[PDB]
Amino acid sequence: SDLELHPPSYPWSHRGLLSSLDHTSIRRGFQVYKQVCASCHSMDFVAYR
Amino acid sequence: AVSASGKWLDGIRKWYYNAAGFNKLGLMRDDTIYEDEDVKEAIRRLPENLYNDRMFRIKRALDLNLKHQILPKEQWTKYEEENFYLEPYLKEVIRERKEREEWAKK
Amino acid sequence: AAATLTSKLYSLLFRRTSTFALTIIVGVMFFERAFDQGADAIYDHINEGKLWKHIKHKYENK
Amino acid sequence: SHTDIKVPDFSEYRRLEVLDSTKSSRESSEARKGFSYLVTGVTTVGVAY
Amino acid sequence: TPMRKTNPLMKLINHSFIDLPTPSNISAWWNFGSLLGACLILQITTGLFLAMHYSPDASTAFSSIAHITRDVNYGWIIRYLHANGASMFFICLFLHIGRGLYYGSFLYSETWNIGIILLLATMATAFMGYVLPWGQMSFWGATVITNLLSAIPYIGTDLVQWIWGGYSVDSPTLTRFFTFHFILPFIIAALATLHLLFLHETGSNNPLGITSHSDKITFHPYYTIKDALGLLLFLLSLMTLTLFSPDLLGDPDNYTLANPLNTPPHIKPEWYFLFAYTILRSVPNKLGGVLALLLSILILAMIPILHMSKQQSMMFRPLSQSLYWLLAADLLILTWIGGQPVSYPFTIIGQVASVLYFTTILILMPTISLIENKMLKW
Amino acid sequence: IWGGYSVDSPTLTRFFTFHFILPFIIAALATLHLLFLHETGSNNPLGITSHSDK
Amino acid sequence: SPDASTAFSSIAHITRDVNYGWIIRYLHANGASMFFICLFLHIGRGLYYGSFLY
Amino acid sequence: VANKLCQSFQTFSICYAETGLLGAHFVCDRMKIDDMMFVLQGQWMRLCT
Amino acid sequence: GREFGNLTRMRHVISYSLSPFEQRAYPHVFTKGIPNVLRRIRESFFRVVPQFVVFYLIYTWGTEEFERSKRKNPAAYENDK
Amino acid sequence: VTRFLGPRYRELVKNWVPTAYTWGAVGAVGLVWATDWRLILDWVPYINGKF
Amino acid sequence: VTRFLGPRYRELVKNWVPTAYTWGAVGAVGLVWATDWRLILDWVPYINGKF
Amino acid sequence: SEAARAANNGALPPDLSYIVRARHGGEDYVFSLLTGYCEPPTGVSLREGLYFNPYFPGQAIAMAPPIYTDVLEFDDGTPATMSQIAKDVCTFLRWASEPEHDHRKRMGLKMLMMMALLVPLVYTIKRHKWSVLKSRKLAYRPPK
Ligand SMILES: CCCCCCCCCCCCCCCCC[C@@H](O)O[C@H](CO[C@H](O)CCCCCCCCCCCCCCC)COP(=O)(O)OCC[N+](C)(C)C
Ligand code: HEC
Ligand code: HEM
Ligand code: HEM
Ligand code: HEM
Repeated sequence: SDLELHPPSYPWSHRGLLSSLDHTSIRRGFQVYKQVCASCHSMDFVAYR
Repeated sequence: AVSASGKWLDGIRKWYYNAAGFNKLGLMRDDTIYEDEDVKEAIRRLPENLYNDRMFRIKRALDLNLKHQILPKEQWTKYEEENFYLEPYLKEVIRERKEREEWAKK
Repeated sequence: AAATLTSKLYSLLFRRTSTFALTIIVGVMFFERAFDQGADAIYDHINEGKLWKHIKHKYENK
Repeated sequence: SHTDIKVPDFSEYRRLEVLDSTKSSRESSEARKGFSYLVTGVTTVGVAY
Repeated sequence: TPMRKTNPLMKLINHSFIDLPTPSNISAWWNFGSLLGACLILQITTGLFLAMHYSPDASTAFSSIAHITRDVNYGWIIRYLHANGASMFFICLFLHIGRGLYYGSFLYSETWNIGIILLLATMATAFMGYVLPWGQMSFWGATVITNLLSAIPYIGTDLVQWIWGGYSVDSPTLTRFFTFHFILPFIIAALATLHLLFLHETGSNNPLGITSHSDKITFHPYYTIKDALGLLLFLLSLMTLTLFSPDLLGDPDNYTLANPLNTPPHIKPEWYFLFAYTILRSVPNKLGGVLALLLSILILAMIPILHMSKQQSMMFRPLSQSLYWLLAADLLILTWIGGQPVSYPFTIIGQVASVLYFTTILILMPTISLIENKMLKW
Repeated sequence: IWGGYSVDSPTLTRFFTFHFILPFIIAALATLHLLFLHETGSNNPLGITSHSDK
Repeated sequence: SPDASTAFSSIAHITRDVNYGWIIRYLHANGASMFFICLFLHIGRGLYYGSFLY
Repeated sequence: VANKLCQSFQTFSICYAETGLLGAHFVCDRMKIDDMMFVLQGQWMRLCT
Repeated sequence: GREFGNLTRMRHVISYSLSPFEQRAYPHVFTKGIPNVLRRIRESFFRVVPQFVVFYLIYTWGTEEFERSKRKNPAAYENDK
Repeated sequence: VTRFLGPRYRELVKNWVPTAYTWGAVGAVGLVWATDWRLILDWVPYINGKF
Repeated sequence: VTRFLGPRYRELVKNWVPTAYTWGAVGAVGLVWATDWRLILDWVPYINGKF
Repeated sequence: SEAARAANNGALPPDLSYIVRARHGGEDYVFSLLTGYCEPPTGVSLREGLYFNPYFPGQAIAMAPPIYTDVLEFDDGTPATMSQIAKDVCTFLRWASEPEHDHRKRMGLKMLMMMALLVPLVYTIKRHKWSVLKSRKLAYRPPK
């Protein structure tokens, strides 16, 4: 019935107009994905390329 | 048929007259009227000097509109200044059309 | 009295339209490379350490 | 009449170089034209890129 | 004896472009019309390169777009230029129609009507094209829109199934929509040629509303660079919408696969349709909502009949101008209401906004026009 | 043209699009065709000008 | 359906499961050959009657 | 005279101690004023090369 | 039949002009341009803005009303019990 | 065809040849730049965007 | 709009009435045949190849 | 998907390839989803397989709390705080959902500079072509 709580805005590193993703966080985050996530979740459209 | 309230009508007509922007461009009231075929024939019947004054004031208006400027305040058309030149002719033309139509429906 | 640099730029080039097109294309020939490395140097300048091309050193070439 | 007409002053709009009624325009003309042709020439470069 | 006057192709180009007289005092608003002419090209060219990878099967329509946005080189820019490009197309379109409504350009009734038909064509094109991506909002929007056809009293469901190609929305419907979406824009182009055809034997209108025969000027020297600047600003705003904030005019959920089973919450159609959608939300009856919907766009045809003032442009008639901006504010109201879930505050404001939307231009405008007539003593 | 090292699905889609688009160009060029034709008039089998009996 | 796999099966779908589809496919495929008959004859008369002077 | 353009005209050079005026002078039918120009300037261009 | 020679008759309206090269692209901008844009905007104000302000009012009131009914709904359960 | 031969035609072609050098240079340099030909471009003092 | 009503316009509309009903019959029967409308076609004496 | 539901109390784990762009608020929704796991408020209860995450629209997500401190050890050797982990996850998902992000920002930078250069020039050209009309005078001279 009651609507879900609205998420807070965060100061993400890449939120800026010229800001870009930090690739190390992508690396470590993929390292999290490889087993903590991949045990049940999938990514149909992403390859090892 | 109101008296002093009619003077009030003259007042609101004057204010609305200043609300319309053609005074800013020097135009007479009759320049602004939409030119359908009745108005076309009405303009065709105009005396040459008057027709020339009309065409020139229209060019002055379009030229001011070009550069998005405004006619100087001293030169603005005044509410009492106007001469309603096109009315008699346009009324003759429209009355002739109404006559031809009333004949045509019979 | 002395010719303006714009004039020396003019009569030597602009008066004939084909030379004008020619200097236009050569100007594009330099401007492409200049604008390229310039804007890339800027975009590199905003986020040093974020882009992987400079992150390569932690793991590259054995 | 055929002589009564005269051109209204345009000095307010004129380029600064040619404002006086003394110096010859024949030398300045290459500069005046050269500036604008330089402008169009840069713009063509941008559009081409 | 210039060659333009000799060769027939150079003759027609000498007419439509290089030499035809235009009022000198034409402003920035008329430029939008030409911009529409530009947008269509983009929507073709860009779109033409999306059709080379897109697969209109229901089982692969989504993955193919993933193939475009990812696997294809420079595919994502084409994707976003296309999607945002439709939005810019309808923005220039709305501004164009507003321009035609404001300056009394509707008096060219044939051109007006061709504009209306072309409007309906662009609407159907945008709809079927939005159905193509085959996301959640795409599939659901198709089901909801299609059912409206079911509204028609006798033929109804047979006709609706005739659109679906089946009981329910599925792959054949997607393929059909891909075909019509492919074919319609060129018909929109031929209509546009008719549009300019009717337009040019009278000439373009000017903001003052007075005839400009005294001050006609060739199109090539001036309006080509004026429209070059307008096209440049158009590409500027479009590229800024695409390369910085691609998503905000769009709607998340489309990136999810369509589920015939599961049903998405907010279920909001893409923004240019929203106001019309509110009208469906406004009338409790089905067929009544459908007729109110068709009236929402047809209503434009009745405007010349409803004209009462002895002048064209609103600029000399401030009261009607105020009604006009009331109308624009009202359209903003509906357009905002279309983004919202039904609740007490919204339903009441939507109904009042719709009724006001009909009454302001079927009643108030002609009457205040007559008042403006009496105030000026003729 | 192939979109790859051999004929395959992307090529088939290429040809589906181009084959879908060309005829509509052919119609416009046909309008140009008649446009260059009608300002001179149709030819007759004798080859003699036939303005006398149009 | 323009894919390397589904195209041929879609053709069988047109020839069979689709109503009157085979008539469409054959009026189309033979209509092209008719288009070239009419086209070759159309060029041939131009080569004959000297319509090429236009 | 070919499709009957200019009615009558002449070329002139009214030189002065300080400047001068090269040019042309022609009568026109209302409908031909453009065409009569297109030839004239072209002739100048034809002499420019 | 609406070529420039075919257009409206008009008589002794003399007009003066200048070559683009003879005059600068931005005359009197600071002195004449900005005040002109200002009188234009000043003419535009009351005819345009306030109705949009009314849109802002109906917008904020509708948002506050929906948000009010929604979160006071449990509060409506509170006064209920 | 035969009529085009003639001394004034020779004078005219000689008058228009340099313009042909110019447009030929325009088309040549423009063609190379557009396709970014590696073989011709490298020879240049500064344009080395290609690796 | 008021002008269209009148003493002769009544006569004219009356002159075109038979044509109006006749073309109305044209549109009606033409619609019934183009659509294969079943309802009226069940009633027609011979056109009953429908089952 | 059927086996996935059978393995997960009927719930189907969503594909993560578009999970950032799919949900409202983007990656911002995901981090907040991975963080909040307050124990349920008094006066409400739920199925034993369900877990109370307020940010989830159903407010009773079937997902078990995926992460906590030292679930994992980064090869980088940085500490495995659950906040750091969730941040890295949302970042990698953000990339998985928008691979073209960097190149897009680059072109965007190039285009702004490009348009910033082009606009004054083309507008100046328009001022140039139109100046003859903007400056032109006209007068009216009746014969008498
Ligand atoms: C999305 C659909 C639309 C397409 C997008 C269009 C985007 C364009 C918007 C930008 C505006 C561009 C207009 C700017 C002006 C153009 C330059 C033009 O004015 O140059 C004129 C003349 O043009 C050049 O001189 C000739 C061409 C030079 C450059 C040629 C480069 C190659 C272009 C070939 C393209 C052919 C198309 C096919 C593709 C190969 C100069 O005339 P002018 O200033 O008054 O007098 C000069 C006097 N001179 C010459 C004696 C000095
Ligand atoms: C198998 C245990 C499990 C693990 C571990 C897990 N997920 Fe989930 N996740 C689920 C299930 C099941 C759902 C669906 C919840 C529902 O339908 O109510 C879900 C939902 C989500 C959602 C929200 C989807 C929605 O509809 O709101 C996101 C985002 C997500 N997962 C991503 C992640 C991220 C990031 C992690 C961090 C490693 C993660 N998953 C780990 C099982 C898991
Ligand atoms: C006025 C003309 C057109 C308009 C306004 C228009 C608009 C749209 C819109 C709104 C979408 C939805 C995309 C999205 O939201 O992600 C779309 C998609 C698409 N358009 Fe167009 N379109 C037009 C013409 C064309 C043309 C001529 C083609 C020719 C190929 C085309 C091909 C496509 C294709 C294949 C898609 C789906 C592919 C994808 O979305 O990735 N469109 N178009
Ligand atoms: C893709 C869509 C359209 C295109 C390409 C197009 C094209 C054009 C063009 C090129 C002009 C020349 C004048 C100008 O640009 O201002 C014009 C004028 C006009 N258009 Fe459109 N048009 C489109 C849609 C519409 C619509 C939807 C309407 C009406 C609802 C409309 C009504 C008019 C009218 C009345 C004019 C006359 C302008 C005047 O009188 O000054 N057009 N159109
Ligand atoms: C889609 C393809 C074509 C279409 C729609 C088309 C259409 C037409 C039409 C309708 C005519 C009028 C005279 C007639 O019908 O005989 C005509 C004349 C002509 N066409 Fe075609 N044609 C096509 C292809 C061609 C080809 C391939 C050629 C030459 C190789 C050609 C050259 C000519 C010539 C020379 C005439 C002049 C005939 C005369 O003056 O009597 N056309 N065309």
